[PDB]
Amino acid sequence: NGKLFPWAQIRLPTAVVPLRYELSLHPNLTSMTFRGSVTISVQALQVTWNIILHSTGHNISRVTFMSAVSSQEKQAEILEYAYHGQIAIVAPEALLAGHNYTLKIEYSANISSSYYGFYGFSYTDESNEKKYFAATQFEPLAARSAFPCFDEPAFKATFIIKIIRDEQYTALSNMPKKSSGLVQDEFSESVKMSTYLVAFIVGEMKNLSQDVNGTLVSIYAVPEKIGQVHYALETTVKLLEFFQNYFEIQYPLKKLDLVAIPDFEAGAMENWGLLTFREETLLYDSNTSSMADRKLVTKIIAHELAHQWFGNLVTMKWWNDLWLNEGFATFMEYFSLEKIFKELSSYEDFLDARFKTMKKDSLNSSHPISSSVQSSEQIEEMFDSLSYFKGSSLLLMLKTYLSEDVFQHAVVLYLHNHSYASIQSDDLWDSFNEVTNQTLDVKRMMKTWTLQKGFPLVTVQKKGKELFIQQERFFLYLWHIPLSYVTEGRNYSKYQSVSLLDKKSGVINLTEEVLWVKVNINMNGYYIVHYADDDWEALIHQLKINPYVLSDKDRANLINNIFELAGLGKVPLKRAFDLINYLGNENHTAPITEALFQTDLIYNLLEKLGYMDLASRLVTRVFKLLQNQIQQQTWTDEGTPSMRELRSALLEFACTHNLGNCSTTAMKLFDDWMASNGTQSLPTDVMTTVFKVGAKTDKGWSFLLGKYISIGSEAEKNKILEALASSEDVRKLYWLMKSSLNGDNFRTQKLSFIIRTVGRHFPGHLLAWDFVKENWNKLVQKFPLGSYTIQNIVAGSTYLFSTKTHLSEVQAFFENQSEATFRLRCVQEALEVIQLNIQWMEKNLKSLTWWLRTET
Ligand SMILES: *[C@@H]1O[C@H](CO)[C@@H](O[C@@H]2O[C@H](CO)[C@@H](O[C@@H]3O[C@H](CO)[C@@H](O)[C@H](O)[C@@H]3O)[C@H](O)[C@H]2NC(C)=O)[C@H](O)[C@H]1NC(C)=O
Ligand SMILES: N[C@H]1CCSSC[C@@H](C(=O)NCc2ccccc2CC(=O)O)NC(=O)C[C@H](Cc2ccc(O)cc2)NC1=O
Ligand SMILES: *[C@@H]1O[C@H](CO)[C@@H](O[C@@H]2O[C@H](CO)[C@@H](O)[C@H](O)[C@H]2NC(C)=O)[C@H](O)[C@H]1NC(C)=O
Ligand SMILES: *[C@@H]1O[C@H](CO)[C@@H](O[C@@H]2O[C@H](CO)[C@@H](O)[C@H](O)[C@H]2NC(C)=O)[C@H](O)[C@H]1NC(C)=O
Ligand SMILES: *[C@@H]1O[C@H](CO)[C@@H](O[C@@H]2O[C@H](CO)[C@@H](O)[C@H](O)[C@H]2NC(C)=O)[C@H](O)[C@H]1NC(C)=O
Ligand SMILES: *[C@@H]1O[C@H](CO)[C@@H](O)[C@H](O)[C@H]1NC(C)=O
Ligand SMILES: *[C@@H]1O[C@H](CO)[C@@H](O)[C@H](O)[C@H]1NC(C)=O
Ligand SMILES: *[C@@H]1O[C@H](CO)[C@@H](O)[C@H](O)[C@H]1NC(C)=O
Ligand SMILES: *[C@@H]1O[C@H](CO)[C@@H](O)[C@H](O)[C@H]1NC(C)=O
Ligand SMILES: *[C@@H]1O[C@H](CO)[C@@H](O)[C@H](O)[C@H]1NC(C)=O
Ligand SMILES: [Zn+2]
Repeated sequence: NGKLFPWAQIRLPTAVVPLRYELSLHPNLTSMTFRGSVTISVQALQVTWNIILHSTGHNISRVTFMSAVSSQEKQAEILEYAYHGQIAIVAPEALLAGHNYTLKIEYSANISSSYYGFYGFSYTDESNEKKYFAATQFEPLAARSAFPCFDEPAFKATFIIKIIRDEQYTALSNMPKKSSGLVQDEFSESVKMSTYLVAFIVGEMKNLSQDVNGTLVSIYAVPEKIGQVHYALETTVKLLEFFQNYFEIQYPLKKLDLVAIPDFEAGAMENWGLLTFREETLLYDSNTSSMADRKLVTKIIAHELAHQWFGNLVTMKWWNDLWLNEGFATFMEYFSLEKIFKELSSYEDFLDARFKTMKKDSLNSSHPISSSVQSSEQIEEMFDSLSYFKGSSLLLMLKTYLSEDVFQHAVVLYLHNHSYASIQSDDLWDSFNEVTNQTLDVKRMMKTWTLQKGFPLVTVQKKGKELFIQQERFFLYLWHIPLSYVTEGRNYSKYQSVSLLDKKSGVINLTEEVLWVKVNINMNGYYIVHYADDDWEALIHQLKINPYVLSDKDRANLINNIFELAGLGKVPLKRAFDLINYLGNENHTAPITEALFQTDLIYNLLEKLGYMDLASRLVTRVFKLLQNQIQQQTWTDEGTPSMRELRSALLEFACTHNLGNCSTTAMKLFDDWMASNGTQSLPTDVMTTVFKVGAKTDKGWSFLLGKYISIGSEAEKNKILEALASSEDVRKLYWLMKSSLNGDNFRTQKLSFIIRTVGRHFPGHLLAWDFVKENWNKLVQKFPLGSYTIQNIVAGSTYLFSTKTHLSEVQAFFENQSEATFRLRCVQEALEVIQLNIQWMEKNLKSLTWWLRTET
């Protein structure tokens, strides 16, 4: 390596611009190796002497420079940096502005063992013959490893993939196949699309498909589970007809292929014409799948289809605006559901996810949804709750403040104007303003939301017939808030209005002296509202009297807010618990769960700290509130989906802390199920709750383990797995984490699941953090530093620590690792989580024992 590399920055130079890529690769699954050839059509709009590409883990043999008048090809010199995963091609004779050239590079590499890029694995059949499968995960920066390219989403280009298969496999990609000793299939040329959407799969599969008003929707799967693809096609065809009507642009490809991958870490991918999925996520069987399992497969297919337009067709210029794709997809995912799939009551998950996202956003570790991103690790952490749900709340807020129809016009204009192009944060805002040329100037209103941390705190004071509103930052520079308040008059009549706050303080005029208010119409706004004690007390009385004047979304938003507010010390803890006394008149799921999550969170914290006494006192008092609702629950899979998951939460809550007869009944059902060798029908809703009880027995634990290896229902196994990991035998728990990590018997994709479940409860609480801590570099090899997977793990096992001593060790451990690792958001956020737990223990623990006492 004589001369040094010609580029000294992370981001690619803009002189070179690709037009067309030819990727012809030949892979041997036996040795986990392949040979690939990349032909790139490149136009240089700048006078340059050097060409730079992203490339890693590659054996390069020969490169060609060939755009001379009659020259066939010329040999060239390749240079590699490798710190930035970049390679430089010193082309002879400088490229001229506007002149097209063609670069072909020859290389060899290995199939990776990590869950990233081009990877392969071996899975076992029903007939028990080992088979191999190859898949693609290029998003976000894994294309570099696969083939040498301009690995940046703004460098859109056309792609033609030529792939070779070993026997008579299924070779699939973005475009349909037309190729006729081993066979070589060449897929057709595709739309100008980014490099990270390139996808190709190689394995033994079968196909179930239907025509959808011109296009062929194919849902592929491994021969074993091809019967379980019936539900996916039903929804996929229904959704595509729905999405094509609300975005008048129709699907641009001849074939839409959704595939169920045996392993695969991410829930699903959006690769144009090749939706890659998790087998647990795409497959479904009514007999063995729960209501939540039916809801999970519906939303992911809804979420994946939205990307076809948001991200595939029109995508972000750079990841610092990644919320411009996932934020839109998540919004469009739950919006689509609410119109064509209202039965599912999918608003609940969106609410809960926003409640959980708002807590992470409120921390000082949070960043703006449009935030400067430079390092590779900085890019990897962009796939967090904010991008999915703070970008999704931002979109939701606009739809409610503005009209529903206007949103369609802003959406449709946005897609056509920027089709097959890179967009920015500001590009999206003009589109709203373009269709609405009034005094709105959206880009100024949304500049506050997209350029700063957190959300506002709306403090509401009512004196007489005036509503006093002030906006404050949330912690333990000014936004434009769309306030929406629901008032009840003295004749108890419904009346609702909306106002916009662009100032720190405000006063809203009321028509008549009211009984109470609600300051956020449902959730709908990305902010937290605090009320005056009397106004807070007014809400509690109404709730104690009749809770149905409010919504379930409106009543569970009150619970999340009061506890969040109670946690940080703004308002005394008792008043938060004082509100949750209306549970007797409560039959809806969203208020019940958010109360249960708030109580379940508190109990887990105390249990860790040795306060066994206080913890059970808490779940007792809550059990007595919900004793009526809990006791009338039937183990029968009966009721409209929201009712079905309403059952599981209560059955889980009673059984997890050994309350009532839940354990008594579940033991009997499990014995019935076990003494039937798994043949006997056991209801989908109560399966996980029964499995948890069955796993307490060593025989039950061992019997279940035999089923997990034995059965093929992925949805039923993840229910069983939750039972094994909820076991209290630390020796059993440790083994589960070691198995997935190495991948024997347990697939590595569950490692985050097992580590998170192990760390929740007292046995294995220390075990989970230590296994993450002591196996950390093996974990960084499997999932990149900054990845959701590794950020999920850190947060999954560190949220229940509440001690300054514990805070000192997590902080010290990451110091021991590296400066790149210690500056990570996951380390910084999860350490701050522990901090707040110290304070919550400080401010409310002492008093909590006061309301939690038996007074003579
Ligand atoms: C279709 O797409 C084009 C390109 O995205 C849109 O053009 C954009 O229009 C906005 C209007 O606000 C321009 O923003 C302006 O920027 C200057 C300074 O940079 C500022 O002085 C103005 O007050 C305003 O902020 C924006 O520049 C322009 N795009 C580009 C690339 O310049 C167009 O509005 C879209 N909609 C249609 C044509 O209906
Ligand atoms: N951006 C692309 C992919 C880039 S990788 S994102 C990180 C990774 C991930 O782990 N998700 C959570 C998850 C989901 C299923 C099983 C396990 C786990 C992790 C756990 O067990 O905790 N996959 C995704 O999130 C898929 C999500 C699309 C999506 C679908 C359904 C939704 O309801 C929301 C969102 N992502 C995209 O389209
Ligand atoms: C990859 O290499 C393996 C061997 O290392 C090939 O597998 C066998 O190859 C021999 C000769 O090519 C055949 O006679 C066998 O029947 C093959 N059987 C099995 C089960 O693999 C394999 O064909 C090669 N594949 C590619 C795509 O190159
Ligand atoms: C019962 O409540 C309703 C809620 O709409 C009252 O209707 C309006 O009340 C406000 C406040 O007094 C007035 O400003 C409006 O003009 C009322 N609407 C009319 C008059 O059409 C309603 O008036 C209440 N019933 C009464 C006062 O008898
Ligand atoms: C209970 O079910 C298991 C499978 O979960 C049975 O074990 C397999 O049975 C098949 C036939 O169904 C045999 O061909 C295999 O040899 C068995 N596998 C193993 C690992 O032993 C089992 O026979 C069923 N009943 C009992 C009482 O064991
Ligand atoms: C994988 O391939 C790369 C590129 O050819 C090569 O450097 C390396 O020796 C192979 N694998 C590992 C883990 O070393
Ligand atoms: C790369 O190719 C060269 C030349 O064919 C060879 O000597 C070397 O072993 C190859 N590297 C790998 C990792 O296969
Ligand atoms: C390269 O081909 C494109 C095809 O779109 C054409 O626009 C361009 O004129 C060609 N290059 C030059 C320097 O003209
Ligand atoms: C699988 O693909 C073929 C390709 O022609 C198609 O005709 C067939 O209908 C598909 N199989 C089904 C729907 O079972
Ligand atoms: C079983 O549930 C009922 C429902 O009220 C409860 O009263 C009873 O105490 C439970 N059985 C126990 C605790 O043994
Ligand atoms: Zn997504």
